[PDB]
Amino acid sequence: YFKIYSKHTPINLVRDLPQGFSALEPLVDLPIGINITRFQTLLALHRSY
Amino acid sequence: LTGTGVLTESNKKFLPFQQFGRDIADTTDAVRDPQTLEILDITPCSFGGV
Ligand SMILES: *[C@@H]1O[C@H](CO)[C@@H](O)[C@H](O)[C@H]1NC(C)=O
Ligand SMILES: *[C@@H]1O[C@H](CO)[C@@H](O)[C@H](O)[C@H]1NC(C)=O
Repeated sequence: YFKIYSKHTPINLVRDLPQGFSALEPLVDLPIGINITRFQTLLALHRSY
Repeated sequence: LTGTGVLTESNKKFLPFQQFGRDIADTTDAVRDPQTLEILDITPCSFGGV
């Protein structure tokens, strides 16, 4: 069971994420059961001219 | 859920993912209607000693 949680909260600090408490509601349960051991972050770059 | 009780229309705020609800420890007091979206409230009906 792939429990995905998300909580979009606005903030005015750029770095050094502030303290406090927040909740995380389950988004959607994904059907899983395969073997996963390595997570890879995939970002997006903005090619200019 | 299964059993006996009073089904009332409370004002609890049930989140979309939430389905059931307990009170203190494994005592269900409010559920969600399977067909519709309205929120019920399972309340134990009148009891007491004579
Ligand atoms: C998943 O694959 C890795 C890769 O070698 C292995 O070490 C691990 O035991 C595997 N886990 C399961 C549950 O198959
Ligand atoms: C389920 O069926 C009942 C039958 O009248 C209907 O009132 C209700 O709106 C239906 N629920 C959904 C989610 O379609």
